[PDB]
Amino acid sequence: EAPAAVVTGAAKRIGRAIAVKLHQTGYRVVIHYHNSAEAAVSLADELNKERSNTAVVCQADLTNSNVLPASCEEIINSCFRAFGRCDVLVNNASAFYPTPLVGKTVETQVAELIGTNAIAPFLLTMSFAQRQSNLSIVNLCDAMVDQPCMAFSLYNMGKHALVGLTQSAALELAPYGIRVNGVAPGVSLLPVAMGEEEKDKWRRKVPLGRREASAEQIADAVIFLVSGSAQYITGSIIKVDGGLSLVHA
Amino acid sequence: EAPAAVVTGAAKRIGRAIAVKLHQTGYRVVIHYHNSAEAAVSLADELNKERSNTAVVCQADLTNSNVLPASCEEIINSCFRAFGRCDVLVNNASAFYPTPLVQNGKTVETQVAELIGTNAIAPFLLTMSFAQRQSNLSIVNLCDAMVDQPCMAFSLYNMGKHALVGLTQSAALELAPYGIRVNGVAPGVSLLPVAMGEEEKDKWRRKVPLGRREASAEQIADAVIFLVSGSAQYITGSIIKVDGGLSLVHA
Amino acid sequence: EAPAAVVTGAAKRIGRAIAVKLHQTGYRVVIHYHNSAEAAVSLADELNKERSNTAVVCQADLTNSNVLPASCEEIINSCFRAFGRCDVLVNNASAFYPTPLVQGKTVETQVAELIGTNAIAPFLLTMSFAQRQSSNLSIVNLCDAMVDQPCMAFSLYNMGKHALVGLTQSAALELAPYGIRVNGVAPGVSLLPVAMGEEEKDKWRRKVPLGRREASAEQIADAVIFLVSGSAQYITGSIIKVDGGLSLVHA
Amino acid sequence: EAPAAVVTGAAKRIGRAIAVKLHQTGYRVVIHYHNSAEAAVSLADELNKERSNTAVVCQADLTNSNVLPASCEEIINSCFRAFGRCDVLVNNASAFYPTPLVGKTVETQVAELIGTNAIAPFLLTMSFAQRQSNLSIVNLCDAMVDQPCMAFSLYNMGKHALVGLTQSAALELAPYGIRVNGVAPGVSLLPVAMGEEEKDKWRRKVPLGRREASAEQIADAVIFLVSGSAQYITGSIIKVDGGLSLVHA
Ligand SMILES: NC(=O)c1ccc[n+]([C@@H]2O[C@H](COP(=O)([O-])OP(=O)(O)OC[C@H]3O[C@@H](n4cnc5c(N)ncnc54)[C@H](OP(=O)(O)O)[C@@H]3O)[C@@H](O)[C@H]2O)c1
Ligand SMILES: NC(=O)c1ccc[n+]([C@@H]2O[C@H](COP(=O)([O-])OP(=O)(O)OC[C@H]3O[C@@H](n4cnc5c(N)ncnc54)[C@H](OP(=O)(O)O)[C@@H]3O)[C@@H](O)[C@H]2O)c1
Ligand SMILES: NC(=O)c1ccc[n+]([C@@H]2O[C@H](COP(=O)([O-])OP(=O)(O)OC[C@H]3O[C@@H](n4cnc5c(N)ncnc54)[C@H](OP(=O)(O)O)[C@@H]3O)[C@@H](O)[C@H]2O)c1
Ligand SMILES: NC(=O)c1ccc[n+]([C@@H]2O[C@H](COP(=O)([O-])OP(=O)(O)OC[C@H]3O[C@@H](n4cnc5c(N)ncnc54)[C@H](OP(=O)(O)O)[C@@H]3O)[C@@H](O)[C@H]2O)c1
Ligand SMILES: Nc1nc(NC2CCCCC2)c2c(-c3ccccc3)c(-c3ccccc3)[nH]c2n1
Ligand SMILES: Nc1nc(NC2CCCCC2)c2c(-c3ccccc3)c(-c3ccccc3)[nH]c2n1
Ligand SMILES: Nc1nc(NC2CCCCC2)c2c(-c3ccccc3)c(-c3ccccc3)[nH]c2n1
Ligand SMILES: Nc1nc(NC2CCCCC2)c2c(-c3ccccc3)c(-c3ccccc3)[nH]c2n1
Repeated sequence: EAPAAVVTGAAKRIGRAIAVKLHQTGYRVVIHYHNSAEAAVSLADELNKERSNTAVVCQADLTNSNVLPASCEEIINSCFRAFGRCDVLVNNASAFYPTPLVGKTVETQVAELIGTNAIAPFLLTMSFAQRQSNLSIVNLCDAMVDQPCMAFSLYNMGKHALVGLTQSAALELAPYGIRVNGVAPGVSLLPVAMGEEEKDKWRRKVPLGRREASAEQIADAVIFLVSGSAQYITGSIIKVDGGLSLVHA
Repeated sequence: EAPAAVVTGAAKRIGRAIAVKLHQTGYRVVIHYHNSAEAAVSLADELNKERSNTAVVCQADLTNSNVLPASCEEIINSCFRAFGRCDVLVNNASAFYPTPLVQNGKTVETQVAELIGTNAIAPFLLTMSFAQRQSNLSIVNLCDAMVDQPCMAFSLYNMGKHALVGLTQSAALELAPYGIRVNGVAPGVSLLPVAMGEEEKDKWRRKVPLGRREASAEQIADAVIFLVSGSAQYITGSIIKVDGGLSLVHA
Repeated sequence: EAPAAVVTGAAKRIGRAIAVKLHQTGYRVVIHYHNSAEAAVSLADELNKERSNTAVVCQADLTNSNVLPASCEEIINSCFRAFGRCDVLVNNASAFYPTPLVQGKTVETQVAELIGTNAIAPFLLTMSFAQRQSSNLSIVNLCDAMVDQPCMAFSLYNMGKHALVGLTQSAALELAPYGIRVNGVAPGVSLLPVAMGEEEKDKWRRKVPLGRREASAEQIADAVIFLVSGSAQYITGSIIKVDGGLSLVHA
Repeated sequence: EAPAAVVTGAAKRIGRAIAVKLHQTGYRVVIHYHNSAEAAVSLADELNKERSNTAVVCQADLTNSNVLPASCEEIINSCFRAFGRCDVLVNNASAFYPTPLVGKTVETQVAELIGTNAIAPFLLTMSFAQRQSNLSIVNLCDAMVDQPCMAFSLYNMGKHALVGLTQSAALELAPYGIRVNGVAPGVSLLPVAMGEEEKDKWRRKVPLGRREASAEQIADAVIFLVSGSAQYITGSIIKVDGGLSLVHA
């Protein structure tokens, strides 16, 4: 019988490439999404057209709140409801915007940035583990985590927390046979609306090819980590950054 | 006059030693506390008996909530209110307890709010309030030397301390053009609870390469004192381990 | 036409597992060895029975000396001689033994072997690899997951492996414009000597979170195979731990 | 009795500042030098002017070779012979120049860069320990070790090995009460031997003050680490970089 995976933030971009590859490898998938309702439903349709009832959608805000634990438990439950099992979790959804130290309130920025990047991953991990052979979790981290963007303290705090979770949960879930790893993009899939000039400014920095990663290149590292070729790999974060994190100021 | 420091969770243990040492160095201090009211007031008295009008207490819960930013703003306000200035922030207060992934009384939302609020979000908000109000200005965050070899079942605590490393770096970078340095001190195992079982105390002490003992609270304070001093004026975004080699020891 | 790979120290154990997996993936292989002549020739024998004229052995000492650069150049030259090309270099050969700081081999010999095999030879093979150049060119270095929790009295071994991390990063950066990717694989504990004590092996096995066992040679090789493959086209300067969580475990 | 310190490469620049500051703190010093004979002697003269019989010189090449262990043993010996004890070792001497992967022979470059930055520190550490209060060793590391300068492979390899030594020796010498730590400068003391497009270029990247560190600021960290205020600190590397290592490309 086919394994099943939850991908958070799977409607668009990297999340979508990850769900597509997982599906192409034989997985059934829960396409989680927040606002991108048309993209998610149409993705699930494209995949079900390929193989009947191998995709379902699941909408949820992953901002930190009193209701997040229940929401995360329901995302995991949706995988069991659809597919009767949950073998892989990909924590991909992420809020990303600056939060300078000097019209959202700060407590909302905290809830979105720390919720999506760290707290929701933790809660989903808890539910994933509680509801349980090649089980694993892949967390989407950030290659530049130690050379942070200016004014992005909460985002960066969130991504650091996520490293912490990857390690802590690898240690704690190893006895249940659940591996926990990360993939750390550098710059990938620059926004379509971003001017090519500014796109080129990031591209120029990348040693390998002076270009951004494709979403599929990030997905490839995920597929490796969930494969049986990574059976002894846990607590590892693989950078897929074309050398960007190695470049000094 | 004399510079002023805020020390969070300053009523007892390591925070208290840092307050004591900053006060001996010539600082006026805000002793923040949450539950340890007696110990706090008793410390303020002792420090004011030593030099009058040089310590105050400030009570606040540093659990995450929608009012945490106001509470952090009021802490930095209480320093200006009492001393006219705020030169040093020490982010020391911290909740620490297990939060297993596979199953007190506490709800997980409470665990999240306490562990992530005290270790990460309040430091961030206090750092904002500190910078917004603004010499040798700096912030010191109490990190954890064991943050990449975490205690079993301490996920949220570890996520917190990892976040605090990220804040230390992000705020060092962002606040440098305001001449505010941001650094960390990372203890290994330090000041074991007097009430902890002797067998367990020994098990911790035996692990430490340098002297087979825990750090004193004073030893931790010494590194804080260095980082706020004029001998550390080019130092920002650095985290100094004060761990006797503990983090170096393999399984 | 099949790509070609050089594997250092490939007569046995992890190096052999890597050579075999590359060969099955379609590569022609140079099996480098130092003392294990019989094991190397035998491996090349097998692989040639599988596909003729797809393996050769190459003998070299990788101890540091004034001729080491020529020896490394001759290793790379030996791939071009046998196969007309050299696509992949795996730096796997390694001396490993204690070198205590306080007290047959002279310390000069210790430095030469430990720093030579683990770091300088990899640097010189990388130079010759780049100099002697469709393509998916890369280098994989066999690193060590426990590099920051070192074994007692293994200073020179640990310095070597740390230098290898530096090389991995430095070469990733510098050879990126040439299309040459440079990455690492960092085993924890893998392949215990058949005649290590039943107690000593079990002591190592029990430390490992994931399965309480050492990695197989195949498992290390799997990670090498990924990094050389087109599934890793954007990955350079990455070191993948393959350690079953061992590096995360505090003492 | 006054404690004694060996400082390698102490005739000029950061090494000289460390010797001065240690001497100012009450140490007797051995001033090691390789080529800067006039400056070394001038410094010893100046410190002995302050306090008689508190400074001596020792000459040695720290390039790797068959004679380097004996050379390192004699450096430590010069401290015992002059002063009757050796409480502090500062490994500061360092060769630094580009060694492109694609003049000196390569093997000479290896000997120099790996010898000064790693192997001499290791041998000096063995000699120091073998001859044994507040004993410690401070290794001058590099804050930019993970974002290395282009074409500086051997130098970066040497500095990485030095981190390794720092950690390994911290662990192994802890039972003898010998602490082992590091100080990692970012940019410090730009030569007048440097264009000012180039100097300005480096200065402009430093978040804290848009300037290099003074040699004295580097020395301040060494002083702290050797002091009684760092009694529990071992295996720690303190960056003194004005935040340079945190600045992304
Ligand atoms: N792109 C890069 O260069 C880069 C660099 C470093 C790290 N990464 C990491 O890689 C992952 C993929 O990157 P990306 O650029 O593809 O991500 P992205 O497009 O910024 O975000 C992915 C998705 O996250 C979901 N999301 C955002 N806020 C949410 C909320 N409050 N609740 C629930 N879901 C929410 C969104 O869903 P809806 O659209 O459905 O609302 C969004 O489509 C992220 O974890 C990112 O941080 C990416
Ligand atoms: N001790 C160690 O071995 C060790 C090891 C690694 C890291 N560290 C770090 O070093 C710092 C000091 O350690 P420690 O053992 O002295 O700390 P601790 O005794 O565990 O905590 C210090 C204080 O934090 C305050 N605090 C806790 N929860 C709070 C809340 N919700 N709101 C406001 N304040 C709260 C408490 O104040 P009241 O008592 O006033 O309620 C407590 O006295 C901590 O950041 C810790 O994480 C310590
Ligand atoms: N096994 C583990 O648990 C583990 C852990 C961490 C890292 N690693 C790394 O993984 C790699 C493979 O491990 P392993 O256990 O398979 O290694 P190994 O058995 O210790 O060594 C592999 C080969 O290195 C070659 N070698 C040794 N000294 C040499 C010299 N002076 N010149 C040339 N070649 C020399 C030897 O070749 P001959 O037999 O031909 O003389 C030896 O067979 C190493 O780089 C190791 O450091 C392994
Ligand atoms: N300056 C910076 O921005 C910076 C940045 C990162 C790290 N650091 C580190 O901090 C330390 C001090 O930096 P610096 O700029 O003061 O260093 P430096 O001037 O480049 O070198 C210090 C001394 O090293 C000695 N030396 C070089 N090659 C030697 C050899 N083969 N044998 C013996 N001694 C040799 C020289 O002594 P003679 O003059 O007597 O020949 C030289 O004066 C070094 O370890 C350096 O790598 C500095
Ligand atoms: N969730 C999330 N989304 C991101 N970008 C998305 C792009 C689609 C619109 C929502 C924001 C990034 C970017 C990004 C990605 C591209 C360019 C610059 C930064 C980065 C990113 C890139 C370089 C250095 C540090 C962070 N992280 C990220 N995380
Ligand atoms: N806020 C906080 N408090 C701590 N301890 C306090 C002790 C008094 C009651 C509140 C909890 C620790 C400890 C601790 C400190 C001593 C022993 C073991 C772990 C550690 C700690 C020690 C070794 C390895 C990892 C963490 N962190 C910590 N953070
Ligand atoms: N080149 C090389 N060879 C190794 N092992 C070989 C075994 C065959 C005879 C030469 C030495 C190791 C080991 C080893 C591997 C297994 C057990 C303990 C350490 C380790 C190793 C294992 C755990 C923690 C730190 C180092 N590295 C290594 N590097
Ligand atoms: N032994 C030594 N010497 C150095 N500089 C000295 C300068 C006097 C002539 C001998 C070489 C550096 C420099 C240096 C120092 C200043 C500017 C740029 C790099 C650096 C350095 C600076 C930035 C990033 C990485 C390294 N390391 C170093 N190590």
